[PDB]
Amino acid sequence: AALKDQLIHNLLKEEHVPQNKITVVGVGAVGMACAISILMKDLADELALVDVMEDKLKGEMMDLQHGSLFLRTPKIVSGKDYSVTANSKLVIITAGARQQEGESRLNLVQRNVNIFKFIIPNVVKYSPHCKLLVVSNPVDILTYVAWKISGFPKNRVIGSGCNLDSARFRYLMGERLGVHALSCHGWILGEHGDSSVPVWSGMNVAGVSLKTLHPELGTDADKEQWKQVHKQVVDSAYEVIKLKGYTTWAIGLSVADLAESIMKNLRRVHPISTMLKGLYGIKEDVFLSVPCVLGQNGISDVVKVTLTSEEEAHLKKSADTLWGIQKELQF
Amino acid sequence: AALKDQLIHNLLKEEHVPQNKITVVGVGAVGMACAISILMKDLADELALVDVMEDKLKGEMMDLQHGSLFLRTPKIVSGKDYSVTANSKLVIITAGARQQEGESRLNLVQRNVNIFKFIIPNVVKYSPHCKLLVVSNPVDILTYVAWKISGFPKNRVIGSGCNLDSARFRYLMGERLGVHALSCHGWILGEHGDSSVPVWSGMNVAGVSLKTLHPELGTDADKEQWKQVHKQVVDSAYEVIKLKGYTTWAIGLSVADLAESIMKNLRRVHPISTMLKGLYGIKEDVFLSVPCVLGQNGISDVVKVTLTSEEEAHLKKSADTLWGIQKELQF
Amino acid sequence: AALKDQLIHNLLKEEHVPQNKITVVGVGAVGMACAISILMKDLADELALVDVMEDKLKGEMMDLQHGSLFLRTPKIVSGKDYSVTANSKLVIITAGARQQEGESRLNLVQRNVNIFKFIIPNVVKYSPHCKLLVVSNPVDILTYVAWKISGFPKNRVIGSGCNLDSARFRYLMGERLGVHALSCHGWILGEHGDSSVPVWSGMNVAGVSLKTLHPELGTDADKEQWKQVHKQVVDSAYEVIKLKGYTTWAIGLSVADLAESIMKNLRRVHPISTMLKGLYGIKEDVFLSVPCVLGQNGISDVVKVTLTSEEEAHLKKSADTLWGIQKELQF
Amino acid sequence: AALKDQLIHNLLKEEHVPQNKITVVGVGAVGMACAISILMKDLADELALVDVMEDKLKGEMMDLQHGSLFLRTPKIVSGKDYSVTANSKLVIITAGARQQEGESRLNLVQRNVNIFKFIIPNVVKYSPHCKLLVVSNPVDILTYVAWKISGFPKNRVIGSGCNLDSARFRYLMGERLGVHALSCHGWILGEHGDSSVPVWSGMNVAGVSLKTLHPELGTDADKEQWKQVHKQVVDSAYEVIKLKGYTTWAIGLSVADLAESIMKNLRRVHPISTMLKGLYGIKEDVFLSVPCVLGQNGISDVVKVTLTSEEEAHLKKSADTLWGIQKELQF
Ligand SMILES: NC(=O)C1=CN([C@@H]2O[C@H](COP(=O)(O)OP(=O)(O)OC[C@H]3O[C@@H](n4cnc5c(N)ncnc54)[C@H](O)[C@@H]3O)[C@@H](O)[C@H]2O)C=CC1
Ligand SMILES: NC(=O)C1=CN([C@@H]2O[C@H](COP(=O)(O)OP(=O)(O)OC[C@H]3O[C@@H](n4cnc5c(N)ncnc54)[C@H](O)[C@@H]3O)[C@@H](O)[C@H]2O)C=CC1
Ligand SMILES: NC(=O)C1=CN([C@@H]2O[C@H](COP(=O)(O)OP(=O)(O)OC[C@H]3O[C@@H](n4cnc5c(N)ncnc54)[C@H](O)[C@@H]3O)[C@@H](O)[C@H]2O)C=CC1
Ligand SMILES: NC(=O)C1=CN([C@@H]2O[C@H](COP(=O)(O)OP(=O)(O)OC[C@H]3O[C@@H](n4cnc5c(N)ncnc54)[C@H](O)[C@@H]3O)[C@@H](O)[C@H]2O)C=CC1
Repeated sequence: AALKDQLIHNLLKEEHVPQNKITVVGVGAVGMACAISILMKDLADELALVDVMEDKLKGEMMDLQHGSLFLRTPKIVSGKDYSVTANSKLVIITAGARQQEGESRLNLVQRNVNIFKFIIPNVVKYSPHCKLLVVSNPVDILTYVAWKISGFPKNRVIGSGCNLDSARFRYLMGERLGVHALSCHGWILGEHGDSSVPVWSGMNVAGVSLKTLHPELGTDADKEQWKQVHKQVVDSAYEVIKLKGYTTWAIGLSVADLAESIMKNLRRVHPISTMLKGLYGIKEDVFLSVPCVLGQNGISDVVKVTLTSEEEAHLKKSADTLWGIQKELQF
Repeated sequence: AALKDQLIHNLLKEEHVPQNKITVVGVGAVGMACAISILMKDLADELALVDVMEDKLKGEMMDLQHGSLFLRTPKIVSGKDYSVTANSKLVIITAGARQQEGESRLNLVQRNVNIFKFIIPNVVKYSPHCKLLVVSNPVDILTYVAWKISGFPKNRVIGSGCNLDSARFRYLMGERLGVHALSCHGWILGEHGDSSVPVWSGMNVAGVSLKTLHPELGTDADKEQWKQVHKQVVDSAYEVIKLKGYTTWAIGLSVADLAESIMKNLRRVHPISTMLKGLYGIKEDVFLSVPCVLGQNGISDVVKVTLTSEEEAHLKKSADTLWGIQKELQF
Repeated sequence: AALKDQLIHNLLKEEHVPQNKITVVGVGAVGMACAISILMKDLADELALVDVMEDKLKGEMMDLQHGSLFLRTPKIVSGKDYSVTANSKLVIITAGARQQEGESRLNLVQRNVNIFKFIIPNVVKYSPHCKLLVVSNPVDILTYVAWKISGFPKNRVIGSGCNLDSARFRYLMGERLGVHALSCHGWILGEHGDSSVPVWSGMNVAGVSLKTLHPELGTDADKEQWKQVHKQVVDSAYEVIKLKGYTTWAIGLSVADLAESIMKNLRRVHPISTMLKGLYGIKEDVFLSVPCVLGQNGISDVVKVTLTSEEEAHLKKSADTLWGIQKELQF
Repeated sequence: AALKDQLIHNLLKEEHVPQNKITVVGVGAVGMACAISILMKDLADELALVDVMEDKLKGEMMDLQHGSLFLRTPKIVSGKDYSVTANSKLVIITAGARQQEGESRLNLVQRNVNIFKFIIPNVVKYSPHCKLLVVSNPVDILTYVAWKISGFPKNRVIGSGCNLDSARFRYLMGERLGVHALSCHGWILGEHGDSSVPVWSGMNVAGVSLKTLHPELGTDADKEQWKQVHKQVVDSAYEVIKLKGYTTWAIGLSVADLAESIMKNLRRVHPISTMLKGLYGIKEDVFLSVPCVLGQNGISDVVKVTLTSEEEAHLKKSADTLWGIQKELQF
């Protein structure tokens, strides 16, 4: 007898199961950039959002909601309570402290391990079967922390790790060479940030090995100084942060990418972080970035890059370093 | 080892159960345009094809698989045997006889009624929970035939109905008004074909009603002959068939559109073909195009349109053509 | 024998003129949301950003470039100098004066006037053939200021206007109705903000007027009370500002939809802000929101809606006050 | 009194020269597949079709137009007369003689030479400033012919080449490895068809060279017989034509991708067919596939792959044949 009723004759009794649901935890700069790129790539049929800052949270949800006319994600929901979160296929954690200008990512660790103690039990409790994508820094360490607190088998705990570093290196390499990044190939592995490993042997355009063409590639004999390029990758979070206070867009895009392979079962290979005890020389429970095949069940295989001898020693030190820190943590 | 086994180290016992599968039954002109459109709107993580022509079936599948670098649908499969169809969310039927130049859609009924006797029982054996979308002609009778045989509740059996009629209309309108079809509104309802009803009362640009502006919209004594725009719509199939032999591009797009609403659960309203017994002054169980809310459980609500005496008149006549041709059926 | 030349043989000397370039002026939350939305829709082959805050603007530029791999817009540039802006088809202004509390809303305007008296001449100098889209508030006055300063003909100076109020209206409408905003229609015309006009007669789903079904619509004694909806719509950004301190996402999505019409030449109707002396019984040089055909040459036609005469008055009385302000400005 | 003028107030008139136009010459299976793929990737604001069969042509145009509601290319036109082609940025040539009953090769080549002596002058006469993409077979010779009849600079005359060959190879590479083709790289170079060169040295996943991991790769004595894979790629059309009667989909998807790099100015590397006298030791006016930087001005740069003595041998040889057939053509 309502207006609505004179107009829509109903015929089917309404229950709901979201069929392709993503959750972003943390709606700060990174969480919101991840949100917008997911919405614009149509990866979900439900997006849920949680954060402890209630007003910001509800303010961001409405901003996004008022743009539904222009999206094809028919449902956007939010809450402090994880129930809004239930049955997500994918949950992205972007919650936590971030670097002040000058600050290392490692100084972040104690603050964000506490945050994780609280979040991860609540996520795995409403979405027992999700894939977890970890973005908060220091990301390898925090990926491990998510792994341990949750109980999940390890194909299902994923860290973004060097996906960003690698995307920045390919951006700088095309810019040097004058070719789109889509066409410059090249892998940054190991730890996100200070001590990632640039794998010079597999850099190429059109299958054309750059280091075979130019044997000094990335040493100190290099007159054309391709170390400065990795160095520029290393130093970019600091340079962006110093300029605009934080980084948001590049990681949002890079995270939407990772979700795409998850939601569409693509099986593309990404430099992401995973639990690699048993491989690359490593015996501790550490997360580092290595090329991983990513699809609807998380990481199911790992490509076995052929590393030089120092390159495997770079990796082993990071494994040593990460574990010394982890030894000390408490769950 | 194998090359593969030296390159990729496996971590996760593969075990594939499909998440967003679409199946297309009939790989003729319409089936294949649906396939390329669905593939290009990224709506499936898996596409299955069936047909009775083995060679044809497998050359179409191979041809699709080869453009696969430029797609984001990781698995394309086909088979004469319907087990390649198992667990599809949406099965689309585009199998059977089409019109020769000059020929009525309803003249194809008998040949295709028989084809559906073979086809439908096989679909619902492999995909018992699926939504069926019928494209084959006469699409309204065949929708009813798919529903009786299959035994599915009515929400789950959808005729592409007047979705294409409405979209030709909007196109011819915008052409006359100088404005994109996206911005010209107006509905064709009833039978997909000779007895579709133009709802002149609801045509508009921007909320401004066209028959109010110009009262002889839709009668024969109108100086600028707007009635030949619905003349043009019904004659559409017969003109294009006469020129290129069949129609393909427009149905595929139209079909991928409805496919989009279903897989993403948009809940848009389309003029599609549903069992409207009990609604719209109609007491027999026939299918015909009416505005329908379309989501992941199929059709859930119908919009009640205010039709005149005449508009309301044609429908039950549209509705009885199809009637008289229906309970007279051996299946 | 540097490395770029060892690998790549150059066959052509590159006098790059960009073909579908877009500029965004101001890189605050709003402008950086038009930017990422434009970038995600593959509308431009080059994106220029300008702003007087140098570091912020450089940091936002690199944050975007860093995500190049994931975008299809090969060149992003930035500077204080509008020469980076050269050759744009479309220029989007989101810049304006920090807000001056307890101060007349005519010092305020006249201050923006002062920003525009620098901005507008520079944009038009480097992009003579471009199209300006004004978003900065107060949008109708400032659109007027840009028309004045630039000297452009009126079809090429567009205010974002009620574009977003109406997306908001259709969101809240669908929500009350249980249907995608894509399928609800409804127009909010006039002055962006407190003084806008919900056109009740044009509100429909599937061509069925809601005013006619339930003819008390939008009334005070409309027990079923849809002025709520319109009030929500005007209260809309105070509430969001109150919660997150600004609004961005929905304006960026909204502006990116206008950009798409203009860039692809669609000729869809949007409720935007155009100079409409001569129409709607407005005799002053005033920008009001009306339904406009928008395409590659700006706004080329206007849809003449039939207003109730109280609707008319709101509009006339709007122009009266806008003009009372514009007339006191020094230019 | 006209309905159009009671509704729309016109604000400006008819300086209409399209900005991002594309023409497809030839509306057989391939022509139409390039057309649908271009339409669904939104790369043009106008699409024109040409062909000598007038009915088919008209009829395909119309089929497409009825699809407008679901597309965003507001304008589709067609005719036997090349004036509909005026102002194209890209012209795509898919027309040619139907092959015959094993007549000579001169004899196949020259009969398209004769079709091209009509088609090319007409295209350039109306779009003097365009890029030409030739897709017709034999493609490397018919690209030369097109370059020759047209007088264009060689950056602006491009052949399809081994683009689809490489695509098919990566697909098959991917099927063996369990990874999406997007993540498998390898390059088929030289002359299209059986004389093509699979460049074994640069095949890889995540930068790890298959060659170094697997020594006997692309050798006959190869236990795994990866060589049989380049065999499949070169046999692929014979086998697809043998099954379904012709090939369409994969080729049109692959041409739409070249189109995008051209229209969006991406400067990605594709293996396409180019005039390379002066590179790879080539001697005569001849077209061979080579990795090529593709943008808004055609091919501007070329990648120098390090080929084996034997591999240069295959390329230099093709160059000799190409030239032997060419030096006798009649123009
Ligand atoms: N892995 C990578 O490549 C990158 C990582 N990051 C990291 O992302 C993390 C977040 O960064 P931003 O968004 O820039 O900072 P931000 O400060 O804007 O947002 C942090 C958000 O998380 C929220 N939060 C804090 N405790 C919470 C809890 N218990 N539950 C829910 N929400 C909580 C805060 O309320 C705030 O809204 C930082 O750790 C930053 O280091 C940033 C960029 C790149
Ligand atoms: N609803 C609509 O608005 C439209 C409907 N159509 C209809 O679509 C139908 C298909 O037409 P086209 O695609 O042009 O025909 P087509 O003849 O090119 O292809 C039809 C395919 O049906 C297959 N087929 C026949 N029996 C089969 C079975 N038991 N299982 C699997 N496949 C079987 C054939 O082998 C053939 O490949 C026709 O009835 C035509 O009228 C066409 C355009 C629009
Ligand atoms: N009409 C609409 O729907 C809406 C309009 N807006 C308008 O958009 C504008 C942007 O809002 P926010 O981005 O939230 O503000 P914001 O203050 O964070 O940044 C505005 C940007 O303009 C820059 N700017 C100031 N003067 C400039 C100059 N002379 N040249 C170049 N850049 C200059 C500032 O430095 C600042 O980065 C506001 O004026 C607001 O009124 C905002 C929301 C909605
Ligand atoms: N090399 C490559 O990478 C590939 C090339 N191709 C080529 O593309 C075409 C594929 O064949 P189909 O799609 O079956 O097309 P088709 O050759 O069967 O039809 C194209 C149209 O050209 C028309 N035509 C003939 N002369 C004309 C003229 N003077 N002006 C305008 N139109 C004219 C014909 O009437 C015909 O419909 C073939 O010629 C083939 O060589 C096809 C696949 C791959």
